[PDB]
Amino acid sequence: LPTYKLVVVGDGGVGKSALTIQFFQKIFVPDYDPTIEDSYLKHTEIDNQWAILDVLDTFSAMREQYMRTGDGFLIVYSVTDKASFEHVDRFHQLILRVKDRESFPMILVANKVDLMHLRKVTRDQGKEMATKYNIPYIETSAKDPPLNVDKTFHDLVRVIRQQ
Ligand SMILES: Nc1nc2c(ncn2[C@@H]2O[C@H](COP(=O)(O)OP(=O)(O)NP(=O)(O)O)[C@@H](O)[C@H]2O)c(=O)[nH]1
Ligand SMILES: [Mg+2]
Repeated sequence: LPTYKLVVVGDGGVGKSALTIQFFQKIFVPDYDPTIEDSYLKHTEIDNQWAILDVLDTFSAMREQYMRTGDGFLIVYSVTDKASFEHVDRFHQLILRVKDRESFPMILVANKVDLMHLRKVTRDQGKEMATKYNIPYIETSAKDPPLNVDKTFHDLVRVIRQQ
């Protein structure tokens, strides 16, 4: 029974926590930022193959353990936060250095696309960035009813399996 350690990274406020709690617990709780580090563990079936998903919602010995051991990374920015998108490169570079690899399983996640009037990063900008890194691109909303939240996590597992 394979365990996949997934790591969610990105700037403050982009929705790492909201995405994770939506995926594991199927709720959206506005302006909830966890008091303590919460680990996430669940059995789920992806393309008929069962897996344990072990997720870190990112000093911390825990963080750096997951950065080192992680099987795949979600790199999240918010479409309403241009800086968060500009900072994606820091996260991409950080991950490749820690894994000492030229590529590693990862998905670029453009979150908060429900806030349409506030969108500062276009679909095509996002897609062009993902292309530059040769990684998948997906748009999400953690807000109910959620968009692409299961697909995002399941797709990362698919990337890991198909490497
Ligand atoms: N409308 C909308 N709000 C969202 C979405 N995702 C997160 N939010 C909201 O944005 C705020 C910040 O989200 P949060 O999940 O805590 O972000 P974070 O990346 O975990 N922040 P941190 O790095 O500081 O832990 C919260 O108020 C949350 O409800 C989304 O898809 N749509
Ligand atoms: Mg958080």
